[PDB]
Amino acid sequence: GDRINTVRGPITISEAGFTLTHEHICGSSAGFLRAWPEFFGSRAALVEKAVRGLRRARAAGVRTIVDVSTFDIGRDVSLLAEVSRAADVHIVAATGLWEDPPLSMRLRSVEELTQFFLREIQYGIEDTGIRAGIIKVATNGKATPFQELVLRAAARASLATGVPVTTHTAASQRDGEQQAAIFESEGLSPSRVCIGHSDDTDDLSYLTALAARGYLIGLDGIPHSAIGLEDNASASALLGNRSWQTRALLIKALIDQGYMKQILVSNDWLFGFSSYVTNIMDVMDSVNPDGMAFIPLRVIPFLREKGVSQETLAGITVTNPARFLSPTLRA
Amino acid sequence: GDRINTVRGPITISEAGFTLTHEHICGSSAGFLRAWPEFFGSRAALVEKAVRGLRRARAAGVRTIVDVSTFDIGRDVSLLAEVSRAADVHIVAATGLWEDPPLSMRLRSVEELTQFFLREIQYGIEDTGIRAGIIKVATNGKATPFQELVLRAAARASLATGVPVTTHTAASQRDGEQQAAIFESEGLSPSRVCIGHSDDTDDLSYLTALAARGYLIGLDGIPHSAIGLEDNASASALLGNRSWQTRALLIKALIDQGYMKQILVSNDWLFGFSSYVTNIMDVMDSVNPDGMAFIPLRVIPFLREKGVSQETLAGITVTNPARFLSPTLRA
Ligand SMILES: *[C@H]1CC[C@@](C)(CC)CC1
Ligand SMILES: *[C@H]1CC[C@@](C)(CC)CC1
Ligand SMILES: [Zn+2]
Ligand SMILES: [Zn+2]
Ligand SMILES: [Zn+2]
Ligand SMILES: [Zn+2]
Repeated sequence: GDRINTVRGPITISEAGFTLTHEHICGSSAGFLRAWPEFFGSRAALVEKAVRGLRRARAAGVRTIVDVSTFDIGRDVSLLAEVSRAADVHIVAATGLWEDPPLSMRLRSVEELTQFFLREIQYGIEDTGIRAGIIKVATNGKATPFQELVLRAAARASLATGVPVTTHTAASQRDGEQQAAIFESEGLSPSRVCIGHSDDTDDLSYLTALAARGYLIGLDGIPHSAIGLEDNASASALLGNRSWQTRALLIKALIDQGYMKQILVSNDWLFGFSSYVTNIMDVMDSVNPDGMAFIPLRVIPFLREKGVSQETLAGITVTNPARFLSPTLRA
Repeated sequence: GDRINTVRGPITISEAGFTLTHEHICGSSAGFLRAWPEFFGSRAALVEKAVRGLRRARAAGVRTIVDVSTFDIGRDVSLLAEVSRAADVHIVAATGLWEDPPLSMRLRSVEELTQFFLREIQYGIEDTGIRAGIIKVATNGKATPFQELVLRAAARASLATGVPVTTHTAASQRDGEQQAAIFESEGLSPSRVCIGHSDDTDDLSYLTALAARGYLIGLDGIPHSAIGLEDNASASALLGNRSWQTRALLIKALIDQGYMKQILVSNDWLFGFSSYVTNIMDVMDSVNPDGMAFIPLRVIPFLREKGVSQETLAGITVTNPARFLSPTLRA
């Protein structure tokens, strides 16, 4: 309630400022950057690209990003700390598990997983001493048996520490409904949970049913769109064919329904991406050259033109992330 | 043809001596030991157990083990080097991919995979400078599309370097037949390939069909048996219900069919095992307290009693591994 853990140590709530709540320095796999840095050109090339991108985001007003890369996204907190220092942008790191856990995770019990998540929140990630400030989980449709354990362990870790949970969904399958059911069965307050990738759907009944019971709604992929690349099957499968304007208008829709305090907005951008097809990063950068600066440079002015106030947008980009991230059992 | 790469540098062929060709210091997942060492008690506890085990194996006559842990078994070559130094046992490290590759590997092309395997053989693993001396691959039944790429890339890496290939099979599904077909389609000599876990089957037609075309036969799980633990479903699923004597007699069978020069024998032991059920290591150590010393302390005397000569067993445990491991396009 007074401090948020970043990769450079605790910061005060007021220090977080304008915060992107779902981003990645690098979307990869555990051990991969260490074993095959040439996949990204070089580790130094990846660092340089990330620092340039974060510096441009800072110039556009961003002060903090939440890197929601887990163990199995290949989160490298030493890389995050290096990039954070060079760009003067706070980075909050994550624990949890995404959609690609290895056997040594997939075989674990709910108690074992809770110990692992608590390790990364309360003690440190690997031998770095850097502590996670958020817990990331994932489903893609109906939860697998192991994913049910992950969601329950995430709830237990959050209940012990006050650190929030943020989720990956297949939004068009309404995953948030089952995620909410499992979280609530463990006693977790919806005020500690962001149901993410929720801008992947236009179903207002699904989105308002989550918001009505107190969940935060992660509209976190605004620039993801393959409009202009129908020839590219893999880019279309990843990014979808809805426009960024269509995604951004969901922010206005939820404001107009009274949920402005529960909206979290982000780009879900990356500076490297080995867990998808080769050269996807080049395709993505062609779609959105602004990178993580897309939200402040393009989405905020778009919503202002559509009649959203500056005050409301400041509440969504500053006040809501601080309330979400500040450790508490009830926000 | 003059040197084998180990985790402590090149060694001469004569230095390898008595060699176990399929072992693991730790069966885990990429990044896992770094992120959650408490799973093994501690990293220091794992090191200590491995050093004690390898020292007892050395006292029984072992001079070299081939650790066939890949990237996705969580191979940590710095751990291997530490254990090798302390126990005075050479350790050959592996490249390749086993049955649990992450997305950042599963999405790669045959050319990309060949670059990665060549990196670990020709340049070094991670930033350690330690070079792999063998390429490990896997199927469990019919090869997945990606596993076909892995087998082809393994063949290409072996054809460029002379380093051999060793495989994981579902032996009762006769995987070696498809593996051989794919290897031969890339032009790889069977003399550079060991079809492993072949002691998991009693099918002599399958085993002699591989040996007849020149493959080495990996009878590498001799002490794996759950005879005595039918109450334990997970141990029975892993270890099977055939006795170690039944597995060991396949060595004699292949000798009696004229294949003594193509047999490779090992324990497929480990000192930690996070990629299976919790406490499996305790169950395994109860079944086989000799660990990696099981082959020299129990299998060699058993075969001598069954009438196999000391000379023949020395050829299988010293001559065959040296011929297999010494880099060449044709052995
Ligand atoms: C933020 C302020 C409230 C409105 C104008 C809705 C009354 C939305 C923008
Ligand atoms: C090794 C020597 C050859 C035999 C005796 C078969 C003639 C097997 C043991
Ligand atoms: Zn996601
Ligand atoms: Zn993401
Ligand atoms: Zn195997
Ligand atoms: Zn093995």
